[PDB]
Amino acid sequence: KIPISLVLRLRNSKKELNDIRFEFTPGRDTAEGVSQELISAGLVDGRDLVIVAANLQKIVEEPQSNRSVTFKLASGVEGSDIPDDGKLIGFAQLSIS
Amino acid sequence: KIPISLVLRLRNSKKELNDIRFEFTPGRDTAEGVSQELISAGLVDGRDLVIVAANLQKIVEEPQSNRSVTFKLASGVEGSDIPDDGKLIGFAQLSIS
Ligand SMILES: [Ca+2]
Ligand SMILES: [Mg+2]
Ligand SMILES: [Mg+2]
Ligand code: NA
Ligand code: NA
Repeated sequence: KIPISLVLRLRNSKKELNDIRFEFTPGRDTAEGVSQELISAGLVDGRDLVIVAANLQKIVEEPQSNRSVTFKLASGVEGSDIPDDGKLIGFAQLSIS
Repeated sequence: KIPISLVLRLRNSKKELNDIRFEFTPGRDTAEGVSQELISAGLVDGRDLVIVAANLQKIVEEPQSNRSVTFKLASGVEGSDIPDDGKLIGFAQLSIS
């Protein structure tokens, strides 16, 4: 169908926050496939494969209704940073562009 | 039991953002009942009961993992306004406090 324009906001190894812009085409892409692409590109931690896919699936099922989600990262449980959803420390935000 | 503490962010007719704070106790409260409380208080449009309750239910199922959601309102927009998810015009934001 028509590609969905997405923004994944999360912090890298330098703890810098970045807007990762990518697209998802229903019927062509899969949530877990796109999540792996992001990991292979070094943009997402591999430990977050399942969680990022799960939340990507939530947004693409009904994108006119569900515009953004903020969710805990598995990789953040294993870091020393104190988790803080409001500043995306140990959490990520996935939104329609 | 320790209630879940939540905040619903809505923009009023003067284009002002308001944060509505409320609580949800699992095993006691229901998503529909707490949503109707917000409506009875005059804080949420009755037209939005179903969508707000549905999103409340989703966030209280795993509140440690799912921290915020931005979703379309059924009460819609009026005047010269067009829906705008970034500005929460015709959309609402529900978060763990
Ligand atoms: Ca927008
Ligand atoms: Mg693609
Ligand atoms: Mg009361
Ligand atoms: Na917090
Ligand atoms: Na206007």
